[PDB]
Amino acid sequence: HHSHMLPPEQWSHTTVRNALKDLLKDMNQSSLAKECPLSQSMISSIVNSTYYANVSAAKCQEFGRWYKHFKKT
Repeated sequence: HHSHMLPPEQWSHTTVRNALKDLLKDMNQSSLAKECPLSQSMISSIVNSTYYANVSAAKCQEFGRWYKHFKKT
């Protein structure tokens, strides 16, 4: 159930990347950028980098809020 998704303040860069990779199984990067608060560049970096992602707390929370709402529809 969508209500069991972590609340925004619990999202880390790990939560964001894990969500992103499941999302990208069913939509492409361009579509994800249209939907969510991450930029094209940040999405690309998460997909491609060999290093951990730098995502601010504010952006993690913004993403987690979006994601839970997106799953609820």
